[PDB]
Amino acid sequence: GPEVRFQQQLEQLNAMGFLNREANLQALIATGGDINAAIERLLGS
Amino acid sequence: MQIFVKTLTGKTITLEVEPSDTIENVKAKIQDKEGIPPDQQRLIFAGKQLEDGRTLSDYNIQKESTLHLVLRLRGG
Repeated sequence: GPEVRFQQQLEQLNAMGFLNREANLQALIATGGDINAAIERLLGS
Repeated sequence: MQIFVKTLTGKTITLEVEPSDTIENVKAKIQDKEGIPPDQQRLIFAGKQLEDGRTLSDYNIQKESTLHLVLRLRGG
């Protein structure tokens, strides 16, 4: 399934210093796997 | 001196800089070379925001150093 997109995007976020898989998962699930609308949530929204 | 700007990561580019130059002028160099307004940009030093600190000398940013650049499209 497309879960591989979400998983690899948690690592693109890991490189920036977002060192948590669960917060990164919820930030992408809140969009459907759009990462730029996920990054602003990890910044605090 | 010269640093590895990671633009969302994947794209890593060298940027030539002076330590005493302003982070305002670094935002302007990004803006005018890559065609993107500074409001869309955020500079991420290992999860910390670069803001209110003034220059690369103020933070003691140096050489061959891996500053992340987050950029925000207004949807699509």
